[PDB]
Amino acid sequence: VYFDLEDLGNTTGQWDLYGSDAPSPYNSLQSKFFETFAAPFTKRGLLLKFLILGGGSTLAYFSATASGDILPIKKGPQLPPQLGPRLG
Amino acid sequence: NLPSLFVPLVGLLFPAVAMASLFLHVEKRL
Amino acid sequence: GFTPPELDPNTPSPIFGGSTGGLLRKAQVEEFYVITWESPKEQIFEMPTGGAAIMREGPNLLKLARKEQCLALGTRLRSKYKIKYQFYRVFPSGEVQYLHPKDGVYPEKVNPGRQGVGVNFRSIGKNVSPIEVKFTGKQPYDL
Amino acid sequence: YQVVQPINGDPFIGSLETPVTSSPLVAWYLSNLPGYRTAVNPLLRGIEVGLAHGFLLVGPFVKAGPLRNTEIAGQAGSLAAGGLVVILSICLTIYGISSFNEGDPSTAPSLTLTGRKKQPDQLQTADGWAKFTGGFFFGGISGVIWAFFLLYVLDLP
Amino acid sequence: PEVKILVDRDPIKTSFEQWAKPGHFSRTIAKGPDTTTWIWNLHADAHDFDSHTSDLEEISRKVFSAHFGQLSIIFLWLSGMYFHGARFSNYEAWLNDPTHIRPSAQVVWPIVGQEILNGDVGGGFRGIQITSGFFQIWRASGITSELQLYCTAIGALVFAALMLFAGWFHYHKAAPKLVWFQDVESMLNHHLAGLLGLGSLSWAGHQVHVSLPINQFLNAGVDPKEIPLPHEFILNRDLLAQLYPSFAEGATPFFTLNWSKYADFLTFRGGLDPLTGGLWLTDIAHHHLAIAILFLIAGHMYRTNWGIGHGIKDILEAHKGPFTGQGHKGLYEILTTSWHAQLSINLAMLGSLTIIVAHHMYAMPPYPYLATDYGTQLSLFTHHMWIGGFLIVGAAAHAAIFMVRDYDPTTRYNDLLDRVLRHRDAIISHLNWVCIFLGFHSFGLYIHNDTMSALGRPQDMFSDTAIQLQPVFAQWIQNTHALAPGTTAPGATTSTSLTWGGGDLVSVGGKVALLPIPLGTADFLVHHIHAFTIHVTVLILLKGVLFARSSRLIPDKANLGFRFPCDGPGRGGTCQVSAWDHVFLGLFWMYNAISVVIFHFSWKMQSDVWGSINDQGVVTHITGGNFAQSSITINGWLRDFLWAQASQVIQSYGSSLSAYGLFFLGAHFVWAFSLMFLFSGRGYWQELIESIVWAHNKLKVAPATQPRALSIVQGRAVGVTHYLLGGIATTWAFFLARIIAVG
Amino acid sequence: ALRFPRFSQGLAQDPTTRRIWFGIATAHDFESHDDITEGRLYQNIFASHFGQLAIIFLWTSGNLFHVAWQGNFEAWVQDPLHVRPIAHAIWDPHFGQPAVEAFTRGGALGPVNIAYSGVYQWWYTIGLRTNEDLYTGAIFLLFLSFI
Amino acid sequence: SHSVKIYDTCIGCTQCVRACPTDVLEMIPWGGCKAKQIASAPRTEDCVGCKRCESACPTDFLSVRVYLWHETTRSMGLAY
Ligand code: CLA
Ligand code: CLA
Ligand code: CLA
Ligand code: CLA
Ligand code: CLA
Ligand code: CLA
Ligand code: CLA
Ligand SMILES: CC1=C(C/C=C(\C)CCC[C@H](C)CCC[C@H](C)CCCC(C)C)C(=O)c2ccccc2C1=O
Ligand code: SF4
Ligand code: SF4
Repeated sequence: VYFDLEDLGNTTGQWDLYGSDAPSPYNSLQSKFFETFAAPFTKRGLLLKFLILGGGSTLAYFSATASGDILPIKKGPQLPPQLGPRLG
Repeated sequence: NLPSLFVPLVGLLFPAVAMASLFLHVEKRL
Repeated sequence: GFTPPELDPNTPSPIFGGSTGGLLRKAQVEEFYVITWESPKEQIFEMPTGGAAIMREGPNLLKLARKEQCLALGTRLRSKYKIKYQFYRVFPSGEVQYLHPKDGVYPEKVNPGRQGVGVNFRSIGKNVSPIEVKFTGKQPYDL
Repeated sequence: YQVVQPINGDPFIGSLETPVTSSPLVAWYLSNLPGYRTAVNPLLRGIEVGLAHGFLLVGPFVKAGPLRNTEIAGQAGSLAAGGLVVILSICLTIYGISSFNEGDPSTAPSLTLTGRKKQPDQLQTADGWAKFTGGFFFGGISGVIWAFFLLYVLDLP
Repeated sequence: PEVKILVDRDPIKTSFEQWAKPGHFSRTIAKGPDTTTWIWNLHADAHDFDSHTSDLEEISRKVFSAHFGQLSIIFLWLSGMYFHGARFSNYEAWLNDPTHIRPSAQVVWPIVGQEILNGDVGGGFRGIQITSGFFQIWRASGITSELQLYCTAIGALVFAALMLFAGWFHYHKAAPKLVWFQDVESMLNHHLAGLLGLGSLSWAGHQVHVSLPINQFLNAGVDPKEIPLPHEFILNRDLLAQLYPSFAEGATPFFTLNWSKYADFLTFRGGLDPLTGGLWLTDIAHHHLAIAILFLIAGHMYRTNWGIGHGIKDILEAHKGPFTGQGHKGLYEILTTSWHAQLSINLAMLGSLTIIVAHHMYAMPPYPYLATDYGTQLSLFTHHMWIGGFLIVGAAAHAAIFMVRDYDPTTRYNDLLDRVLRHRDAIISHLNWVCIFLGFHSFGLYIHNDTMSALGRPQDMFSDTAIQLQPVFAQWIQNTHALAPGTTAPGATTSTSLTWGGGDLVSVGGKVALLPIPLGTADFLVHHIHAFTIHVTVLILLKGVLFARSSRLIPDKANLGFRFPCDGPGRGGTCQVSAWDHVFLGLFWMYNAISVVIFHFSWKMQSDVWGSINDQGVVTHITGGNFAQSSITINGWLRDFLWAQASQVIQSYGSSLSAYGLFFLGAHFVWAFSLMFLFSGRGYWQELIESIVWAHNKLKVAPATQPRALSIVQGRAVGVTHYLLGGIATTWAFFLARIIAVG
Repeated sequence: ALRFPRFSQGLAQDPTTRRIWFGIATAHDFESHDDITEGRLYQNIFASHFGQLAIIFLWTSGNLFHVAWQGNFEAWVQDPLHVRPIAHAIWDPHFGQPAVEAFTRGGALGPVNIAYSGVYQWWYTIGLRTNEDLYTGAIFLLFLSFI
Repeated sequence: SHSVKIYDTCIGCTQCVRACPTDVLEMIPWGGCKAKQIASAPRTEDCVGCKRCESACPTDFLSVRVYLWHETTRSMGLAY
């Protein structure tokens, strides 16, 4: 039935509409490849520290070692400075 | 040279760490 | 003494094609409500959530998401049609809680088995100034 | 005969069944996406989602970024895509930290559209989501690297 | 079952007794005022007929007489227009030099120095330049002397009298019956063939006898006083044959089917007449003839009393599919019971039609010397746009009213409407997402361009010179239009409009009339802005309509009425949940859409079309083609459009345009005045009026009608009314000053 | 308590997003927080005053530091009416080359903003003359913010 | 949940209970007024705060008072 005080998951529609529940289509060897090389990244706390610090240091490297050919802010002004309305 | 290190450190890394840490504290339960 | 009717599952529900105003995850993990009524015949009635539904003849059961939806539908069942109605609350555990009509008598009709709750015995303007309840967990109306 | 029917035969659940929702092509295709493979190690599903999204993100950043016309460094704009994967891997990580606790079970449905009992998807578990973030990150950076690895004999490089 | 005339005799007595009783129509208002709120309600419920009674017949008769009163007022307005053209105008001087004379039909009295507004308009006339375009209409019709305008004004006054009398008659005397109003088939038959068909035929008959010959003589340069009277073309057909030879036959090719002879004055040449700048009058007369035939045929679809014909009920019921259930069954009973449903449909369609008129009249100037009167054209376009927008908002309002008051599935059910209600959530969520996507992908591009131009990166903008977003589809469509004459339109001699066909620039009197309109990245961005604003307006109004009865927040919203403030501070807060407040917000958003539309029109016309043409063919536009580079930026719209073109209105003091300079600031004032109401609530104002009442009662001068602050709904109504008035009048003054000075 | 905000149980037990907003907007309303007393009220006010003073000292300290580092104070003393004082330096990677060109003024090497607070005239009138004097005042105020 | 209180100025017209859309008010017997009945708020956990009861009280000043307090899922009117 649709209203059953026993199982309220079926009464309130707590179903899996598009869940397959089938076995893995990913063959072996391939999965073990990813399960051993993506293994240290599956500690959410360690991944969080690794992402923040690693990403921040990566950003700090590419920002501290920027180039004038890439960023106009590092190239600086190439023209002689202008003259203010009255002052320098 | 120092702006090339501290400007991203306060406009990118600092808000990233601040928003993530405040998110964890606000959503935390006891 | 009054005994509330227990909620009987497998009770027929009105004919309806379905609408987007129905239950959500709140019904799955938080709570939902169920209103029941008798009705004499097959009729059409406006749904408090969407369009129109066909009220089945004989016992009817209708599950809604909010309590206000139940009382609003019940009030229309009592006005347009002449139908008595009850509704309950259902927790995800399967427990059922009877709500209205609490005494079996409608709340607008005085009933001798009722106790006072939150009834202050003074004029509304006789409350105290907020300074007299400062640094306490009190309010000038809780007393 | 009508096409639109209530969601799984229940009219009082807030949804409907339409060719967009309930159709053999849509049902099969969604049931075969890695996010809906409720019986597979979430690390692998993360690898696939990460590989697909990291590969896709390189295109817009390279072709629309600031260095797009400076072909000396525009191809390296995949770094921006890689940085977003890093940021998204943080968003994914911080999400699971707040959503699921260590000892908490799965919050996924333990039922089927036909009523039979089912084993809940381990993705809505703390360790399952951690594997998905780790898989999405590994596949993500791998998708960005593999996309940048290709560059030539394409009409929009 | 047999369509026939049905009226009642003397249903309501004619007396002044109910004149002297304010609020007689309402049962609560008739007791007189206890507080001042009464005074407002009397005007708010003055035209709410279906709330005064529940009898559909009384309502229908009231509506009929109200229509007659409206027609009387419109005829009085037209009488005033023609009379001012005859008595206080320089139309005879504009008729001799239409390219130099400014059209004027209002002269002010000299009392407090306002005679400065009587500016030099040419032809020895001091007055106010008019932009309504009545001069162009009167010239196209063939009117020459002030006497004909006098006679037209007198006829319009007589017709206003007739309409007023008929309004009194069909309510107090022979008042029609309900079934008479409900004979929809007969009514649509008479409106398609009798009203529109015979009307188009009558106008085509006038155009082939008066407009064409008199306008030929006007184009030839003949003096209007030396032009023969129109009726002289109906007596001596030699006069008509000397201009159009086919009139020498005498309706013989029409009956013998040799219609190819009539191609002299019934042509399909298209484009514009290069002497006047308007569409070829022969083409317009041929058009009205074709429209007359089409409508005279269409007025026979619906059955009445002779078996043949359709019944709309069957046509509706027969249209049901697998997605919509038994759709359309029940709609015939709905649309023959609810006035508000018909009003919603007709307001929507008439407003969209007014917008279509606004486009078609600028792209295909129908009247002679209209295309070069830049003031008249801009004013006509903007006015019709505003009319259409308001009417569509009203369509939304009355749809919601029907939902609240006339909808009932237990009596008059319809499957389509019920299915729409059963997924209003999906509809509104999808429209919401579309609106967000369009807001990002139109205005966000403007913000991108502003931030790139400010950072010294003009190549990282979205421009015709940088990242291009060409409207390829519209360009290809206008190109296909350009090549249609002679291919997919062999009878057409030139293009449908001049904005299509490449080349073929028409100019009149040193000013350009029309030329091919460019379409670039700016046009793309602006069109997407228009789509986005239209979508958000539709979202507001439709969401108000669909959720008028019930919602997850308030499941009994229909009981609260169509027009109610809120339902309390609870549930987090329930302010502006009524459908009325949805119309209230849709007003602001319709304003926000139409304003951008008309600003687009103004800048485009002043940049890429309107201007001065040389003797050798050098065209310099009013603004130097600055639309492509300046309008792709918000700062460009602020600087190169507002700041630059508001000069005329902020410099008009001391000239005949100083009234526009005054209205500019006055409309600014009332617009900001609305913000007091829109930002505040009536509780504070009532608490202030309390102390003011203390002050009054201290001096024995407090009124019996206890003062009360405006209602919440009235607060919002006043706010939106003043906001709209201020904004629209500001743009009105700005546009008129700018285009009359630089035109 | 149990979660944010720890000072309001009714806000913490809010199941909606309203919990966060009202937790921020009521952080300094000490009298409405749970289990507040007259002692805790005056004491939190006292410490908030010290924190404010620390904010003010740190803010002025930073102003001195940038005027002494990227500013014009030493050059401005020589020409008080012909030198545009410098607030700080601009380092925005979104700048185009012309943005770097047009913003390089006041006699600096990179793009700079022209200070419009009047601290140059203020500091010159009170006796500060060299960038070294501004560095000394910044350290003292940084130390004052510390105490 | 929102707090609701009934003061003894109540005349017992049962109007607050009729206007309540979530069945929070009740009519209990009393000896103070003529109708032998006063109002009470035993189910403020379902109270939404619409103040539809205060809009219907004929007492001056009001005899029903709704003091909006700590918001809950029930008091916010959420169906989700
Ligand atoms: C409230 C005072 C203040 C203010 C408003 C600023 C503002 C600014 N500083 Mg600065 N700074 C300050 C004090 C201040 N600073 C102090 C006391 C020092 C040490 C002497 C520095 C050293 C410094 C350097 C080396 C640089 C800047 C730079 C900048 C600019 C870029 C933003 C940035 O990098 O963040 C500021 C970065 C810092 C390291 C300063 C934070 C450290 C001090 C002790 C403040 C304490 C922070 C604390 C953890 C949280 C404070 C609480 C709250 C008040 C914010 C910016 C306009 C960069 C620039 O020039 O842009 C082109 C740059 O290169 N600052
Ligand atoms: C307030 C601090 C701040 C800073 C320091 C930057 C800095 C930068 N922005 Mg950004 N931006 C900001 C705020 C900021 N932005 C805000 C608030 C907005 C919203 C309006 C934007 C919106 C914005 C847009 C739309 C774009 C930028 C772009 C850029 C880059 C252009 C310069 C360049 O070509 O470098 C080099 C260009 C590269 C592609 C190299 C990328 C640099 C590496 C990959 C960084 C590595 C990230 C690291 C691993 C993880 C970082 C997060 C971590 C701290 C958690 C630059 C590095 C542009 C861009 O990113 O180019 C695609 C651009 O498209 N910004
Ligand atoms: C341009 C906008 C605007 C204007 C004109 C006003 C005007 C006024 N405000 Mg107001 N206010 C505004 C915006 C505005 N506000 C906004 C945005 C807010 C934030 C919500 C407020 C919030 C606010 C508060 C809280 C209060 C006021 C008050 C007042 C009144 C002060 C009394 C006074 O100065 O004498 C009169 C000044 C005038 C400008 C009146 C001009 C209109 C004259 C009478 C026109 C004459 C009529 C003429 C015949 C035209 C014919 C019209 C025809 C159609 C009939 C005054 C009428 C205070 C008040 O009520 O005073 C007791 C009050 O407490 N305002
Ligand atoms: C050929 C027949 C005919 C014609 C010409 C009209 C014309 C008109 N009808 Mg009408 N109608 C007709 C038949 C006709 N109707 C039939 C058979 C029915 C069903 C029984 C209706 C029911 C109906 C309703 C319910 C309404 C109209 C309305 C209108 C007016 C619409 C406003 C407008 O378009 O302004 C244009 C103005 C003009 C075209 C000026 C010409 C007006 C002339 C003088 C009227 C002559 C037509 C009239 C039917 C002849 C009888 C009058 C005679 C006894 C003196 C319009 C003048 C609306 C209305 O009442 O407006 C006041 C409206 O509410 N009609
Ligand atoms: C043929 C078109 C048409 C018709 C017949 C109706 C008819 C009706 N409308 Mg409706 N409406 C329309 C178009 C129309 N509307 C449009 C285009 C809009 C969009 C703005 C609306 C929006 C609307 C709303 C929101 C409401 C109605 C309502 C009503 C009903 C009551 C009308 C009333 O008594 O108000 C009385 C009229 C007044 C009090 C006059 C108000 C003064 C105006 C607003 C400002 C005047 C400015 C003026 C144009 C220029 C300034 C001059 C000044 C300086 C002197 C009534 C049956 C009301 C209702 O209750 O529905 C049942 C309702 O609330 N309408
Ligand atoms: C300038 C004032 C303003 C603005 C910006 C908006 C903006 C918006 N309104 Mg609104 N409105 C306004 C005034 C305004 N309104 C007023 C005065 C009223 C009273 C009548 C209304 C009444 C109203 C209603 C009734 C509705 C809206 C809706 C909307 C949204 C439409 C969806 C959209 O366009 O997505 C796009 C977003 C924008 C166009 C805003 C600018 C976004 C920029 C360009 C992107 C920048 C992003 C950047 C990276 C930020 C990061 C920086 C970081 C460091 C913080 C939109 C966000 C509708 C809605 O809810 O959406 C469906 C709707 O229902 N409005
Ligand atoms: C020394 C001065 C002083 C002090 C000690 C206080 C102290 C207090 N005020 Mg108060 N106030 C002050 C001045 C002061 N005020 C002034 C000058 C005003 C006029 C603006 C107000 C108006 C005011 C109001 C209306 C209220 C208080 C309230 C309060 C109490 C609680 C404040 C709170 O916790 O909310 C926290 C405050 C915030 C979270 C600030 C957030 C809002 C800010 C303005 C947004 C920042 C602006 C913008 C985003 C930044 C720039 C934009 C960027 C792009 C550059 C508290 C005891 C509240 C109260 O408890 O009433 C009983 C109350 O409602 N104050
Ligand atoms: C100002 C304001 C008021 C007060 C506005 C009032 C009271 C308008 C009425 C003012 C007029 C001038 C009173 C009518 C005076 C009579 C015409 C008699 C005058 C005598 C002769 C001069 C004609 C509100 O009531 C209100 C309500 C809700 C939201 C915002 C507001 C709001 O902002
Ligand atoms: S505020 Fe509304 S829900 Fe609460 S007691 Fe009053 S009427 Fe009932
Ligand atoms: S509305 Fe007021 S007077 Fe009437 S029963 Fe309720 S509390 Fe008593």
